[PDB]
Amino acid sequence: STGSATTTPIDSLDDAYITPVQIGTPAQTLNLDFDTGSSDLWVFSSETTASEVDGQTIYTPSKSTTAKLLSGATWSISYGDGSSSSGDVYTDTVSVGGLTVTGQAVESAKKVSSSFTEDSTIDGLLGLAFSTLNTVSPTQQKTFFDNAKASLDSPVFTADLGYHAPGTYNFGFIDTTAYTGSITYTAVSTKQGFWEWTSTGYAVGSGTFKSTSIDGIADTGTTLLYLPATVVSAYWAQVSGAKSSSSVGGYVFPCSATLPSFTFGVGSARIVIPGDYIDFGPISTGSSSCFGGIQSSAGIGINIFGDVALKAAFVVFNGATTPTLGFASK
Ligand SMILES: O=C(CN1CCCCC1)Nc1ccc2c(c1)OCO2
Repeated sequence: STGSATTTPIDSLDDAYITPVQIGTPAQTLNLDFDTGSSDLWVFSSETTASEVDGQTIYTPSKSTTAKLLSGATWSISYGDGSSSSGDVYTDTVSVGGLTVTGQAVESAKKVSSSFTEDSTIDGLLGLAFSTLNTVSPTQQKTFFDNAKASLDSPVFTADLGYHAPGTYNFGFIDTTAYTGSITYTAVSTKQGFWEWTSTGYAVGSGTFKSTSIDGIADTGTTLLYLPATVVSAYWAQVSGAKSSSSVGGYVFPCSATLPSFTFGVGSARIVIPGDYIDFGPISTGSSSCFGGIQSSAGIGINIFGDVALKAAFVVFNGATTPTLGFASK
């Protein structure tokens, strides 16, 4: 089997991407944030605290003849950005782009943090990291990919995010029309539960390539590109007027600037991030100071190949017995 779904930016900055997901019988369609940085499928629901729901589409398990309460199970997640949610669990039929999983654990939110309430465009998350990070207790649950894998034509999914435009999540097959050149695969460590790999280096704009190992994770659920302070400093040093601002919380730059590209290595291959992909607009409405799309990972504990980077590539998440990651230009 295979599945193919369109993923759409939630706003004009590509702050995140939502993919429609069918849950239950009859289907209830919710727009979820596919996150290869986490491993919980959770949704806004008829159980969520009233005051914490503002615009979201909710899952109502009582209206689904295939929903079953997973007795005693609870879940609680805290993301790297300080956001969080928690609640109880059902199993139900979940379909993504024509691909169906029966008995998928659907984590029903009773509580969500302010930042989730405040974004009416995201109805929940669908995690695509390794199930070792799943937060369900006392019986840890499998991710959608994990549940479908044996059934897929090939045990893979692919992320094809667009820049200021919709893209595609495919399951069980690689679309050889969606990229240029060849796909370069690279080793993954599953030790921390993430799609963790090692980039071979970078270049700034038309700069020379610097050979250097950068360990990080492929994270579709993180918007920006978070790299070592040295790297980030070398990038913003090419933009006149750019500065690290503690008060805004990162590198900002004059909105009148033309940003240079950023290249990262994948083995002997190179992925080029165009300068415009690194512009995240005024720091506040009407400001002529713009927020940078490349930021320091110092203080995070890990480097993150966030959407800013992934959207410049066609990315293969190969969940074979020994997982690997694949990157192609497009
Ligand atoms: O919290 C996030 C992303 N976040 C995920 C939940 C929705 C809002 C965006 N960043 C993040 C993502 C993966 C990480 C990490 C931090 O530290 C380690 O792995």
